Amino acid sequence: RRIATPEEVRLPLQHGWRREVRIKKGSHRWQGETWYYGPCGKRMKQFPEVIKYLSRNVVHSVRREHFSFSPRMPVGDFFEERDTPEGLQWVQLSAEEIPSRIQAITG
Amino acid sequence: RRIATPEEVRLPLQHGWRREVRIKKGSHRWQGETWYYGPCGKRMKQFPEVIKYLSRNVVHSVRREHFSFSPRMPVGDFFEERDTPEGLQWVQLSAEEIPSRIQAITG
DNA sequence: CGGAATGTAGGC
DNA sequence: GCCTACATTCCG
Repeated sequence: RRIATPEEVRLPLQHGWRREVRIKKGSHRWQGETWYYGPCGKRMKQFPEVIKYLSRNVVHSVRREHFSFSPRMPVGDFFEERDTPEGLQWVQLSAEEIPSRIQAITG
Repeated sequence: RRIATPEEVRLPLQHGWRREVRIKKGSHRWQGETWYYGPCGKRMKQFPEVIKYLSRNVVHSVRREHFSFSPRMPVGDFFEERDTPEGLQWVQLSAEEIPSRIQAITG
């Protein structure tokens, strides 16, 4: 439909949801995946899982239009898998780091 | 072998971990449980899972004494299970509601 | 205790 | 439908 705005994507975060973007190297390139945690703690990685979640709980403030799985949407916490001699290692990115990482997964 | 400070239990939150306290109606009474998320997104509910995770991952600033499974330690995000005629909703507590939930599960 | 066996859920 | 990855159970 219409692309969701930062503000709409921040809405479920005021009603007990968490949003994360997680970046790592695959086949050719670096890619991002978006995770959501529902207020009960359930991890969801696919849009239709959120649709199934929303229809199983009471329809209030939070609707499908507030959800984006786009790793380019700078809302929530960002993390990246860095390969090192000590092993694969996840680090949370600073606000200042996020823009370079979104540029690197656009396309 | 000695009590961990709030400052120390907040430290892994500055290194890509998350702590949550979740308060549900149990068998008899209201009880809380503590979850940690490792920087990789792994959910851990028991202290021996954390020690096992620390032993198989790069040993940076975060060490075993920075961790508490106490639902009466006000560090991280708090959620409670609120049952109504509309159904079981989980809701995130404000900073202002937290001290009264902790009192209610002290005891 | 640290790993293997088995169960489960969601991904493809 | 099976497969992969995670959660839980089981073992000496």
